[PDB]
Amino acid sequence: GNKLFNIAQRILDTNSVLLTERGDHIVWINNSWKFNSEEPLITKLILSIRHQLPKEYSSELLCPRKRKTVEANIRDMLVDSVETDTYPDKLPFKNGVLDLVDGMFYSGDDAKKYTCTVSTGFKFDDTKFVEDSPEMEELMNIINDIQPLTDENKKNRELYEKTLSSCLCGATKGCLTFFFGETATGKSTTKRLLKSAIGDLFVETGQTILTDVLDKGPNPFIANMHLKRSVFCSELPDFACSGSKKIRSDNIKKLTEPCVIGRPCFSNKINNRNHATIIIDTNYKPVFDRIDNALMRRIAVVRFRTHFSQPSGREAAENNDAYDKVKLLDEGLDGKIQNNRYRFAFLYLLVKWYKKYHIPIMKLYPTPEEIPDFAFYL
Amino acid sequence: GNKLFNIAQRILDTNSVLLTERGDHIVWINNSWKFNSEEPLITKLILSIRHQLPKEYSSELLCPRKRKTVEANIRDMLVDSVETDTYPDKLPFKNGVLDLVDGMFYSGDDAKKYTCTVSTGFKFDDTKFVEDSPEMEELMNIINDIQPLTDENKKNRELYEKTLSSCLCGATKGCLTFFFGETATGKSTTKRLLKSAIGDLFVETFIANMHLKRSVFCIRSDNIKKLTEPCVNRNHATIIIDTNYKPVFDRIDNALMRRIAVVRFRTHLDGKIQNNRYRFAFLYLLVKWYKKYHIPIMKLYPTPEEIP
Amino acid sequence: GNKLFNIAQRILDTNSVLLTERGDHIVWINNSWKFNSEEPLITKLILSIRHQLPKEYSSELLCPRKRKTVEANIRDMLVDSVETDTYPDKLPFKNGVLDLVDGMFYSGDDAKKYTCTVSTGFKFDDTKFVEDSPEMEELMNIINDIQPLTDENKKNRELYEKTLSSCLCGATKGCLTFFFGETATGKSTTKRLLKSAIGDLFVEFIANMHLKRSVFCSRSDNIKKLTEPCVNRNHATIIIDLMRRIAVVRFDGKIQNNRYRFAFLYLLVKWYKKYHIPIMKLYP
Amino acid sequence: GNKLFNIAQRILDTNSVLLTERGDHIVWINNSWKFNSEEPLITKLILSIRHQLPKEYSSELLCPRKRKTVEANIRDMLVDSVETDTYPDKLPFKNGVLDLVDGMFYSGDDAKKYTCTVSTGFKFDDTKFVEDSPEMEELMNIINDIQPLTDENKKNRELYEKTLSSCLCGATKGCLTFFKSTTKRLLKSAIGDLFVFIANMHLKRSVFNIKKLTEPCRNHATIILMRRIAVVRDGKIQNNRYRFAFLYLLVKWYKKYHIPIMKLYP
Amino acid sequence: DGNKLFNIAQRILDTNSVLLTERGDHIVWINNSWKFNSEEPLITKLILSIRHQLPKEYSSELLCPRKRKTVEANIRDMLVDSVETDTYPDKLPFKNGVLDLVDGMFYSGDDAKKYTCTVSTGFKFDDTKFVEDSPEMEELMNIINDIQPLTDENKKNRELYEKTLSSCLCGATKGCLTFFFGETATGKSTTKRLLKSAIGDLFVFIANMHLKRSVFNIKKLTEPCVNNRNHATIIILMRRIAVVRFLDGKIQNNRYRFAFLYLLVKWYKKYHIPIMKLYP
Amino acid sequence: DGNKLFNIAQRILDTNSVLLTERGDHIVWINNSWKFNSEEPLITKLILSIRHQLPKEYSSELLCPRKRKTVEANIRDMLVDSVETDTYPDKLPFKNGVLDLVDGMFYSGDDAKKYTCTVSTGFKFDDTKFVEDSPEMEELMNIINDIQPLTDENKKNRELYEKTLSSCLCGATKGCLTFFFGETATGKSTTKRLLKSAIGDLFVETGQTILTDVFIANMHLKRSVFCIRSDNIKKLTEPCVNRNHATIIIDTNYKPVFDRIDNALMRRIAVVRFRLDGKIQNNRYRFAFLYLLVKWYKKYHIPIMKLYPTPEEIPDFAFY
Repeated sequence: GNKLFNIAQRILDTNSVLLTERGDHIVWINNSWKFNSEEPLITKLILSIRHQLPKEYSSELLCPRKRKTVEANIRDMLVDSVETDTYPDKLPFKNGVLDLVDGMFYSGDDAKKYTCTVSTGFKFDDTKFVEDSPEMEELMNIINDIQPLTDENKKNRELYEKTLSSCLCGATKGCLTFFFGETATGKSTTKRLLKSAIGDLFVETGQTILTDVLDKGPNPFIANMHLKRSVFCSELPDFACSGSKKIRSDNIKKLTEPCVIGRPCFSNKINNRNHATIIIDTNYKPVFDRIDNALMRRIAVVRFRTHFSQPSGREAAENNDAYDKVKLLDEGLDGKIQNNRYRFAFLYLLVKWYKKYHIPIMKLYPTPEEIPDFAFYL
Repeated sequence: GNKLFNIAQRILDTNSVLLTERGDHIVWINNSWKFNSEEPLITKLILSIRHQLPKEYSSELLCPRKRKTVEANIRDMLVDSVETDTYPDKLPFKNGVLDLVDGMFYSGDDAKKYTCTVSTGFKFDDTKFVEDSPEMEELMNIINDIQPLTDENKKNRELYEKTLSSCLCGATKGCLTFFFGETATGKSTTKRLLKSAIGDLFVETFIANMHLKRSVFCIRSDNIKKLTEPCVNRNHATIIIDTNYKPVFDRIDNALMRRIAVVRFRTHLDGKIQNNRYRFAFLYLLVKWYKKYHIPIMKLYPTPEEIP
Repeated sequence: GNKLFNIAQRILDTNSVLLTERGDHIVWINNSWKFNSEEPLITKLILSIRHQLPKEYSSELLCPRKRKTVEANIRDMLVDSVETDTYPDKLPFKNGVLDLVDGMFYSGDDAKKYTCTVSTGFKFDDTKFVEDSPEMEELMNIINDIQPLTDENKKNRELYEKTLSSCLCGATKGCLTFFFGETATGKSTTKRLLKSAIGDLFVEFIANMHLKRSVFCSRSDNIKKLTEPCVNRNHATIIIDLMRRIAVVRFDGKIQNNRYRFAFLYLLVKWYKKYHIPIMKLYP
Repeated sequence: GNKLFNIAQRILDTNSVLLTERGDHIVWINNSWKFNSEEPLITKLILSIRHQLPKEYSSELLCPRKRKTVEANIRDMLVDSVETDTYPDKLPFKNGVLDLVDGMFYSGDDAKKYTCTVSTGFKFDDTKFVEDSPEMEELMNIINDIQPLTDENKKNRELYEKTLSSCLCGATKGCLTFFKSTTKRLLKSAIGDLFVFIANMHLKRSVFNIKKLTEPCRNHATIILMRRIAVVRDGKIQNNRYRFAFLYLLVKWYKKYHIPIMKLYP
Repeated sequence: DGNKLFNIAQRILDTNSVLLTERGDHIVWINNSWKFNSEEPLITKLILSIRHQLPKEYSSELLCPRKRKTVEANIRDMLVDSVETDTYPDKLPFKNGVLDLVDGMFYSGDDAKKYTCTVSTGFKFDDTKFVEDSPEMEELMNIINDIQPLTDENKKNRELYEKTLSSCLCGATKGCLTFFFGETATGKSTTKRLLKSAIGDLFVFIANMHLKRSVFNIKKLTEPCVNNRNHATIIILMRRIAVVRFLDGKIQNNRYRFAFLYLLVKWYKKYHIPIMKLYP
Repeated sequence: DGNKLFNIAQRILDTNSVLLTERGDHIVWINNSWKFNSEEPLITKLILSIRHQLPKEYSSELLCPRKRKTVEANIRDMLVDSVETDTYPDKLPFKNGVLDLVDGMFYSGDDAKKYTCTVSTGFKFDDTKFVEDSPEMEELMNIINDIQPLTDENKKNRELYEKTLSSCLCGATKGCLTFFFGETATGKSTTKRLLKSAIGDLFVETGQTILTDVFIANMHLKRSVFCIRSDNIKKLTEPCVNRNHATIIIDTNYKPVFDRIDNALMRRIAVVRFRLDGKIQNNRYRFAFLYLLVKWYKKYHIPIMKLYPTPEEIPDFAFY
């Protein structure tokens, strides 16, 4: 046959081009599963892959019109589509895919079989993934104080560990773990450590999602939710005042199934995989809209009881209600978080939590006994 | 005559490409009737069918400029349109078509005379479609407790049976069946089983996506009129709605009460359902109900006597 | 001259392609005047007509690029436009055109001079167009019981006859005949009978109403606008279930089986040929 | 030079293609100034004019690709535009132009210098344009009994006559004469499509807010502050029985009232 | 050497006949007018119409439409930077040239090219009717005198109306909303008709007012750029309002068009030589 | 060896004249400016213009318009990754180069090429009018003194006004909604016109519709916007809305009233207090004002740049 068909066969045997059910080809350049709808980037792959075909097959993929022939041949040999982001226990970094079951990191060609589209945004190295480092203790002390390692603070410790660890897995989690506690207790600190550790797979949302109906109109926070592995719901308003809505029971139902029932911007097909770990940051008594016996199996809560106070107002925090210990916040601590000093240390700690709590199976168990709003059905 | 016309004639002789009234050519690839509007995939069929033509004809369907010529020849020989999805008593699965009258499953070419466009989405296998498998009681328990087979609950039981079994037949059904009863009774569970059983032929609420969807899960006196005709986007839906309160209408007339049906729920696992454990068991149960209640003629009889 | 111009001239000499005032070419394929705006189906006709040209002319309408040169020539040789649907007393069936003045049926080429665009949708056959047939009496009894044939019910019967016969002719009729009466008295069954009889020329509303021959509706300005030759030509017979524009009349499983479809066709043709031979007109 | 430029020059030398201010090239086919915007019809003219060029030039205006080269040349040689519909005293028929000053009808090429785009829609013939005919009095008596020829009914008679006669001239007239259906039908039969709302209105000579309808800009209609308003107090018609007789009467009214200057006094 | 189709493009560009505008549309110079077309760039018309100037071998090949689009592409790939149109304010563009106001010399032809003026009055210009002495200039002077008396009482009003009319020729942005108070049938309509006959096309709603120099909310109409440049003198916060206080068929025949134009040019060159302005 | 057109494309690539942006358009380097267009990729203009640098045999064939599209396609198939633009916040782009706010050095030509700046002021720059001493300098700072008296009482207002005015040059996201409380005919319009003259194209005039409704496409990379819903306050603070490099300025005359007031909104509002035009349009004080702004920036924003809200003066809240 012609050379321009053998070339399109060989480029297809490397499985560099794949077809998705959404109708868009995904190519593999610069060690990343890239895809674009505005411009099909198959000719870029055909040009870049020529350093692997034999001499005569490489000395001819230089004319721009012998590359569109090859692209046209390729587009006529991809009949069946394949699905993306199937492996849930993989963390995609800008230069590879990191395993969770044993911590091995695959980089380059090896990190290709796991068809992962989204990425964290930053690179990876083993120089800061070390078990022992000064930063290891510089976060061990903060973790110990942010959640005391006492027998009274034992259930909360393990529940908080599980909730933070479930932020790396790429699967659907049915739970809306709550973050009960006052301000200056550590909610913002954890919110920034988590963002530094996971990067792009983290979206800070408002209270609009929990008090609206997700059926009509543009749905940006259902659109950009696509394949995100974390959603944070801080700045929650007060419920005792008038005009503040309640926690919509239907919304909780729509955030616990392995494919959220929503539509993209001006689209019709329903395919928006929900992998987020919806974490709600609270300050007051959370009151729901309508309570039924099939709802408490989707709600869990943890409590923070360590007050951070500068000497400006330190002497007025030791006499508070829900605090076992009162600590101080460092001046450059937040800037140190923005400096990504402990990004890899926090990543390592999360990996250890994952391989200590989620090796056999993954599950989040609701804890409705702590929350006393129900108070009627138990 | 040139060879690129003989190739087009031979490709047309296999009845692989068809023209529809909507103006889009449907092709038959990988044992499925596919069709696309943004890009007509006739060239994919032309390339994939080259293994059936003789040697000289096959050795030239490799140039992308000699395949667009064959596509242009094919498009100039399809003058008359062909209607699709005519058989109402068929269930299209991702790898064939299942008959409901007799239960035989056709896979591959034999499932080709039925031009079925939509499909359930998932595959089909006879291993889990067996009559005898311990899941029979494991589903019959819930089916019995949701609707006891007592003499008091006899009309409601059979009416709900007919309403659920009608979800498989892909025709036009005039009925607005309701789910009167209290919450936490099991209606959500039945919705879960139904979604797991029929799959893609099920939407949750909108006139574009209703295209030959065989079941819709959800008062204007005209909307019911607009949802009870052979053509509203063909209408194959079984529009079924859950209610918790005493239903009321806008205006009531004698020519409307023959379009309303009601079931009563009075009988106050989910993760297991999401595992589709009873998917094939529920499919077999629905097939049995359909072949017990809808063999000669398929129809839905409204009951306006119960609704006050 | 070149061969591809002689071929275009011969194709034009058969009067197969016509240009309409709307700007869309109409072609004659499969005994039907087809036309499409999103895609011009002239090359389909060029390919199909190749059996009539001589050997050398036929053996080269097989290249897709030589069937576009011929189409480009044809599109340049059509200068003046023609109007369609000029005959009002013709019924276009999916396989021909039926005359109303005498009832003799044209199938094939002979039903080509009358440029008919729309069609009834279904086929036609004279086997069920017979005079003596059970279905004829099994429908005659319904016609009698719906409208009694009494001296008291004399004017009403003939007015209903004229109103029903008026739905066949393809012209603009000035009338808005009403169907006053109680429910379940005969309006719905007659509506179903007419729908089964005439087919797609029947809509139960300015775009799809174009060229339709019957509209049912089961503002004086609206009456004024719906009485003119061009409101999208208007050929319908508006029936609803300034005085000189309004008329009134005073009043199931087998029907969609079309048991009496051809019987109803014969009945309507008989009424038309007994009531509208010299001139068709509906007096309010 | 090449042949495809000489052919374009010769086609241009016949003044068959013209460029208008609206941006569309009007062409002259079948004794009619046709123009289209969706599909420019210049290739039709190039094909239909080949019977006038010499043998060798004509023998090559048959390839569709050689008829687009000539059109490309022609579109590039047409630099300056020409204004259409300037003569107001000419009435265009589907097969020519009728003059109002003396009644002579020009057919074919003679009706080419007057660049008339719109048309009445129906053909013209002198057989029914005869002064003496049964239809002449069959319509004259209708004219008498719709407007009596009495001394009291004399001023209003001539106002009505002049208002009807102003409908033929293709100029701008600022007047809103206030009115009968028989006259409307007769006028619609007489002038055809030039009788009818800002698109199809263009260059219409008859329509059945004060200032917007009394200005030069095009408006050629006859609408039917105190110096702009005036007041004036079946099946055979659709058979076009008196169409040409009414046209003759209207033309006589024109070249008896509006010979030197055409004007409407409120 | 290089191909002929690049030398031809270079020669055509050397004549400064094609220019690029900030709006993204090329403007060409044909028939002594700066034409421009956006739906279809008319560079090929200029390329064909200019072939009489190049040498014989170059000229004998701008006859193939395929060779007149290679030259057009080359020209489009050699114009990098844009140019600004309608810069000179003291000019009047007539259908056959540009007329200067500070000295009265009329430029027609190639000499009237450096002033990139797009809009035009729409009518031709001649010097036969532009003579100082003629029956028409008194036939208009008496009308001017009776419309506005030349008395000491009506002197300030006369001068204000004078500056108002003389400002209509300048091609710049003028901040003023001069009023025309008075009774009807006194001369306002007559003056409007004379101005329409004098300036024609430049006399007329934010698109059609582009570069218009006359027209028959205060802040937006007294600023240089409303991109639609505004050069009109509006004719119907206190430092922006002024006021003045108070045969047709012959005017429609443009009997006094050139007499009015001569009047206006002397009018301007007597009131707006050093710097033009309008004092409210 | 391979075809000449691929070698030409590679050589044009090695000079780093074409760059691919994340928005999907290619920016090109012509006439000492990063030009980019969407309706027509202007890479062929660059291919024709750069031909003076390639060898003789390579330059003798970038004349056919069909050979400048092969090279364009080759170039488009070798730009795989994207490069971000307008990264340096302490740079002022002028029509003929870039100016460094750190020390006042001006780069003209290729040296102002590493800082990929797409937007520009629109007017040329000359060091002749950038002189420290000039009559216009006094004719300007006298107006500067009378608009804001140099007294101890009017000290905080003076420095806040200077900081707000100097922030107009920094190319970063400024989180603040500084108000301009004062009467009319006090000099506020003079300040607006002076800013427009000084920065030129990096300045827009918005209406009050934005502040009262739930004008964004053209707001991209503008360094100054001139003009109450609470949501819009956070909508104009985050880094990206279309990047947001503007310092939003609101003109008011009366007592401002907010829609819904909370404790987290006071940290986004500042305030300044106010207590020849043809010359401004003449752009006489353009460079004097530019020098004053650069001096203020060099005096107040050396290590970092930040805007501190001052809700103590504004009496609307008055409860928390």
